[PDB]
Amino acid sequence: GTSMETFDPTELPELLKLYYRRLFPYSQYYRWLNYGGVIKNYFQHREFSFTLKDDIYIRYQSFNNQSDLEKEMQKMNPYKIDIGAVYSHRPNQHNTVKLGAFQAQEKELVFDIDMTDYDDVRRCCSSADICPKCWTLMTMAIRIIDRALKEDFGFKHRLWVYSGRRGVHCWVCDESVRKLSSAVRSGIVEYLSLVKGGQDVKKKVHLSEKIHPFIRKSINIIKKYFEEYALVNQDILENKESWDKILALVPETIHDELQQSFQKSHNSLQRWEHLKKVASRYQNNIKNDKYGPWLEWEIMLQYCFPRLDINVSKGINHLLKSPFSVHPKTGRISVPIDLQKVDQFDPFTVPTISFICRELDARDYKKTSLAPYVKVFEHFLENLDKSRK
Ligand SMILES: [Zn+2]
Repeated sequence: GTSMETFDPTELPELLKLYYRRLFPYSQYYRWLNYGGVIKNYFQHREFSFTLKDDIYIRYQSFNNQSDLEKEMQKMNPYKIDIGAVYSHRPNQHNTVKLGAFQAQEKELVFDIDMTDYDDVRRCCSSADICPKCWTLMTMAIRIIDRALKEDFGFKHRLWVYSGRRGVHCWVCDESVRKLSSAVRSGIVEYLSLVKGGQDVKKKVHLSEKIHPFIRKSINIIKKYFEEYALVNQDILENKESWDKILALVPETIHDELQQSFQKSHNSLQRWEHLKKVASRYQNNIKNDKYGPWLEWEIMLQYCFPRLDINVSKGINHLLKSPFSVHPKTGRISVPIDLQKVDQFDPFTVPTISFICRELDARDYKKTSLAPYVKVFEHFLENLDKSRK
């Protein structure tokens, strides 16, 4: 695959200047972080962090209103913009605050799903690269996590954003969610988590006998993709070097039976069908006479289910890349992802700052390929607006 790295980043300053002057959607961005103006000082107490040239960054930047933010962004033309928590005081006054009183109080619940966490189950790309094959992992992650957040937790205001390179972020923005404690956020991650363990750990998925609906519904999403993704594109049972990795996920007592059936068959599709049958006949507990799909599902989960960094989601003060910021090393915009078109999302066609600046002079983002992504954002804002009395 490819890491999408910009070959010549010396173009970035003049492109950023144009982007921040004419294309960055300031009015919509402020409408987001002002949250209807119904909490006093909510925008003014938000931390922003700007990264400049040479990875030099400034923390605890804050702004009075939309005009202020516009002017500072156009003055500093940052390479990166990170959004942090809403604080007890204006961040840009935190040094006037007596020690201990400056506290992060609220922030969106965020997830950060990164392709490198799947390195142990990708056959297509080296660690730093992505390709059209492994991007399906992100498609599944979005569907699995968005459905749970929406249906199981009742979170209504969920913004999925491209990372600009190798992953996706989710911003959960409900007012009740912004107030949740670190402990509660950790509990949400634990509910959503099924793949656990480092490279130290060979088998990373262990299912209980009793199936919770979250596991069933997640498996059912994976099943829509698994044949094309895992058996065709990844070809996970192509040969012994690869199918041995799967046998390491199932009891040793069925390896020989599976080894021999893998050698008699000719493709990953056939070999998966044998695995499902042998697995469904394994007696997990010599006591009872109960059989089922747990091994099959554990394999599918280990290969297809997202890995969730609990630190990202539990920290109230965590800085995360801003929607509509520019990835300095790829040029790609951190665009919102239309959930209704998740299967059509291609990171390789996400607008770059170079591309949309060329479109601009050939007035407004509506003249450019950024426009449909602003409309996705606007729908998210409309749903937030509808929720307020
Ligand atoms: Zn790949």
